[PDB]
Amino acid sequence: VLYRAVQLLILLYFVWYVFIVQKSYQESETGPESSIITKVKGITTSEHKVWDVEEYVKPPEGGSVFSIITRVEATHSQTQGTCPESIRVHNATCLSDADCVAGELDMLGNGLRTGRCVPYYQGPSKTCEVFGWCPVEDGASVSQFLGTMAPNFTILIKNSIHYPKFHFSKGNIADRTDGYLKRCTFHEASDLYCPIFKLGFIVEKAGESFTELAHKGGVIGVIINWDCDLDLPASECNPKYSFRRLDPKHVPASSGYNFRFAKYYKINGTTTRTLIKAYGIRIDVIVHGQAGKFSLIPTIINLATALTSVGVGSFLCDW
Amino acid sequence: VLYRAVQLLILLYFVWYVFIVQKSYQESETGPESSIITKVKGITTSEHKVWDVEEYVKPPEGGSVFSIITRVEATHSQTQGTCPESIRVHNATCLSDADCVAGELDMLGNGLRTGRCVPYYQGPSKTCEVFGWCPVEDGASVSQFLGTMAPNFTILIKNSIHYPKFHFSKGNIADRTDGYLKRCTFHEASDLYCPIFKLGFIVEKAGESFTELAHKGGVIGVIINWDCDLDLPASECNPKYSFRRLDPKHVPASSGYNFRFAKYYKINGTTTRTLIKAYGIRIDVIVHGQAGKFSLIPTIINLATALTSVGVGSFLCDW
Amino acid sequence: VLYRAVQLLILLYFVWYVFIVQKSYQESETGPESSIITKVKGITTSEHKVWDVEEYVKPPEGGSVFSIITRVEATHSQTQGTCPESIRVHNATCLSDADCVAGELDMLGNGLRTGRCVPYYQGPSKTCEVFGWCPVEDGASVSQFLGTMAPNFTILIKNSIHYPKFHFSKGNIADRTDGYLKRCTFHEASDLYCPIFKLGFIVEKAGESFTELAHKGGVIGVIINWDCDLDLPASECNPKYSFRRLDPKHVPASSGYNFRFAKYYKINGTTTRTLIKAYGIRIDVIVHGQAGKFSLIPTIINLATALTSVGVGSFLCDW
Ligand SMILES: Nc1ncnc2c1ncn2[C@@H]1O[C@H](COP(=O)(O)OP(=O)(O)OP(=O)(O)O)[C@@H](O)[C@H]1O
Ligand SMILES: Nc1ncnc2c1ncn2[C@@H]1O[C@H](COP(=O)(O)OP(=O)(O)OP(=O)(O)O)[C@@H](O)[C@H]1O
Ligand SMILES: Nc1ncnc2c1ncn2[C@@H]1O[C@H](COP(=O)(O)OP(=O)(O)OP(=O)(O)O)[C@@H](O)[C@H]1O
Ligand SMILES: *[C@@H]1O[C@H](CO)[C@@H](O)[C@H](O)[C@H]1NC(C)=O
Ligand SMILES: *[C@@H]1O[C@H](CO)[C@@H](O)[C@H](O)[C@H]1NC(C)=O
Ligand SMILES: *[C@@H]1O[C@H](CO)[C@@H](O)[C@H](O)[C@H]1NC(C)=O
Ligand SMILES: *[C@@H]1O[C@H](CO)[C@@H](O)[C@H](O)[C@H]1NC(C)=O
Ligand SMILES: *[C@@H]1O[C@H](CO)[C@@H](O)[C@H](O)[C@H]1NC(C)=O
Ligand SMILES: *[C@@H]1O[C@H](CO)[C@@H](O)[C@H](O)[C@H]1NC(C)=O
Repeated sequence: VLYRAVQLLILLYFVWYVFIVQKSYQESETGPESSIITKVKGITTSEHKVWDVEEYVKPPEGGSVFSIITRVEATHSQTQGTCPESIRVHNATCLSDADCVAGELDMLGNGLRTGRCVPYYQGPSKTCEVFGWCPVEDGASVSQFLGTMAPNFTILIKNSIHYPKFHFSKGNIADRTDGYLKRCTFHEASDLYCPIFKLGFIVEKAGESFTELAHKGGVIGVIINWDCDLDLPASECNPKYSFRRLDPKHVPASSGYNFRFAKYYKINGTTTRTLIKAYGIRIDVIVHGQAGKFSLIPTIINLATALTSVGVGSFLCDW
Repeated sequence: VLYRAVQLLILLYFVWYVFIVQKSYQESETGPESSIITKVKGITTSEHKVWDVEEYVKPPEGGSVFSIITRVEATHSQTQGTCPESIRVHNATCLSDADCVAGELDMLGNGLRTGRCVPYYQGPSKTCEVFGWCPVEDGASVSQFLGTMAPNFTILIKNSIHYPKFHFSKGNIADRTDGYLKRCTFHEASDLYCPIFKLGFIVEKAGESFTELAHKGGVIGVIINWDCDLDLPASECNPKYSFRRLDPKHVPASSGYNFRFAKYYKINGTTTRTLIKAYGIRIDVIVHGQAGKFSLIPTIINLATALTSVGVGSFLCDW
Repeated sequence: VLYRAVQLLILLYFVWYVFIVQKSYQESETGPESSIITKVKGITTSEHKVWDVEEYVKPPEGGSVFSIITRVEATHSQTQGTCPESIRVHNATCLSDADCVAGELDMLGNGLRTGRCVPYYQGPSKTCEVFGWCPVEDGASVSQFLGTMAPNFTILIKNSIHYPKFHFSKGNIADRTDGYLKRCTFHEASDLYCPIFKLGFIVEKAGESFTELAHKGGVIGVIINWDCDLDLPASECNPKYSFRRLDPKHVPASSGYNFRFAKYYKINGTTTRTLIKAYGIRIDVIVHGQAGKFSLIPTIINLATALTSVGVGSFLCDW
């Protein structure tokens, strides 16, 4: 009697919870192979200047990680030569030539001290003279904002995962002969397979301000989750998109994202460059995937564990 | 009697299957630390032009992901200025100046509309005038094929994995004083430790056409699997190379791989650029590794589980 | 009696080892989401030349993988044209025009053979003439060492991990209003949250020589481990930094790390370039993370397994 009832209870528990909920009856491959091919579109304008994708999207190869430049501090006509050192560099400020010694090379400085003391770019102060790429950015840079139309920029993310154990492959764009991808807007439900995202949409879904992230910069992750149950039709294994900032926002020291790159020229045989400090939004496309398909081995093993505890549950009910 | 036979059967099952097949007696580290150092070699020629690795391999730092450019659509002598808008842009075509309004900036366009209507690059049509990088690519581009000798290109992939738990490190190139790496060709068996692959070989092993992948572009994965059994000599833990396309081929919208980059110049003090749209093959080197080494803890734990079910198997044989 | 003692022993074993040591009572997420924002600082000087971060740090976007150039072999004034082929290329050396045939394009060569035989850059030898980027590097390159002050370079690594299951996020820089990050030096204990590392410090902690790694090049991994116990205060989940070389050092063929990039100019309307072969140290920032937080489900399941073997341990003590 109670032995039979205990049998029924222990069985029901095992069957239902373990198999139907923990999916103990399926072999699982956590971590697929993914390809991410990103393409940004959108043009923005500064003072008498039109910026295109080639200028703000760095790197340009169209991969999982890329930065959209929203603000630049550019120093033009830089050449090897002597110029006053940045006033922000330690021991820069000087009152006479005796206050600067020749040959010091601060790692945080902008060149090799010449031993002299020259007037600063903006008087009346004076700073130690250095040899290097001149003029220095902190005395000759001009700032441009090119993120006025960045929220209207778009980012097509092409993702294709693979499960080698299960030989399953699925992408995030459907095979449609119509011009869907040319006239579609991503939606979690209606347009899940239109992976074209507005930058403003991504920023909002991450709960951030576009003014703050366009001024200081930062990193937003585009997370794609493929939680696939391969015992069901492939129409069931769809992408899940999540947008969240990956860099700190409450920490003033670690908040922001900027980098420096230069464009090199040759004017009258002399190598000149334009140094650009770029504050922008780094977009990181993170792809997570877990797939499970029914296999007889896990089934038999976990059924054996189920019968095993059924037994002990019965013998303790006696004991 | 039958209790003894049941004991023998249950034991044999546990010992053989669990330990000898599931490797329950080994602690396993899934996912090593890998370094991938790729170097492409090969020169290809266009009309009165020889292309080298620096031109087609982008990025050039020699990492796990890189693109080999097989076809380019290059627009030369681009400068900020006014030019007819691409006829492919919406609302571009115009019949009089009244049909174009000043100040509109389409994100999918190529600049800021001037309010005028000018003759197109190829008559007799007319398109709205825009300010931006001019002339636009869709009216001044010239196409070059530089993949004629890409199948003969070679890709040296240097891989070195590490298992921190097991303090095991192995690379895919052997310590040989002879000039093996200068005269060797990869083979799955005879030359497994000559990781120099022809691009045509990679493309064929992926089951793709080099004409199709040289015209549209795409992504091929070079997957290296290190399934190491560290209870055996290190000579046993070798790489396994797999080649397969990672981007869709049956989906016209998501099929292909292209990117745009530019070369910037300064002619008479004016910043001019050459815009290049590059169709190429992206090579992705994916490294998978699983290692196991015998440990006493898993051994004792799984032996305890083995004896545990031996028991229940015996008590149910009674019951 | 002995049944009671056996009960006590089996229980103590299960409780202590399994829960208190194996953490069977916690759900665990292996592998977080991490953002790495690297910024190198430091200037180095060659013969009448000051190198800055923009010149040696490639790529410059500030990511997990980047290379610091310590030595360059630069070939200047390269243009499409005819020049002697490198003597190191097979079948290059020639004694008369009949020894070179027109049209051959060696993949390991530097251009298309013209059919002629011209004097080499350094006599008295002669080599087959080729068309391509000329002059070739092996006959016109000049070597510069720019790693004299690389050990004094610094690398700020900003890391922020996330556990989506546990909704936990922590970074490696603390929220301090003082100028700590401007005056701090990393220390495993006192300054764990000052993620600014000297390159020499990284190289030493990897057990390498800076002379050897500055001459040949190589790859050093900066591994950050976040082993977090989320049942404890967040002040307990701190980073663990490990430095180790990822590329082989005992294998002459696979030892080193170099890449080629070029700077393109236009002199008198002709596209000229400077080809640079860069030997440098590739810094790879690898982030590992494992987190566990107490959950009732694993607790009940593993407690059931504990009682299960307690039983069998008891029935075998009888049997
Ligand atoms: N960032 C984007 N926003 C909106 N639409 C895009 C974006 N990137 C690409 N597309 C469109 O979606 C399709 C996929 O782009 P893809 O690069 O594969 O083809 P394409 O037509 O060669 O690209 P392009 O638009 O540069 O010519 C193309 O039709 C393209 O116009
Ligand atoms: N893509 C490739 N195909 C064939 N052989 C290669 C390739 N890349 C490198 N090698 C050869 O294999 C060895 C490894 O190249 P590595 O870059 O480590 O040394 P290297 O001699 O300095 O390279 P390089 O050939 O540019 O001088 C070198 O001898 C090089 O000639
Ligand atoms: N490699 C480095 N070595 C030492 N200090 C650094 C390094 N990189 C950045 N810092 C300092 O630590 C802080 C973090 O740098 P971050 O780029 O976030 O801000 P920043 O002040 O805009 O950088 P920058 O120093 O280029 O102006 C800044 O105060 C910066 O001066
Ligand atoms: C440079 O800085 C140090 C430390 O503050 C200071 O002692 C020294 O006097 C400074 N240099 C000169 C020439 O004043
Ligand atoms: C995109 O542009 C429209 C105007 O065409 C504007 O209303 C909208 O706010 C823009 N998107 C932003 C800024 O999020
Ligand atoms: C621009 O496109 C819209 C939508 O097709 C159309 O209504 C409008 O008339 C077009 N512009 C002009 C000036 O025709
Ligand atoms: C490589 O070149 C040879 C001729 O030297 C040619 O026969 C072969 O087909 C090429 N490889 C390709 C195109 O796969
Ligand atoms: C080119 O190399 C091959 C192989 O060594 C050799 O047989 C041939 O004679 C060489 N070319 C000439 C013209 O000598
Ligand atoms: C950094 O510079 C100091 C001198 O200012 C020198 O003593 C030290 O050795 C350098 N770091 C190196 C080379 O590791």
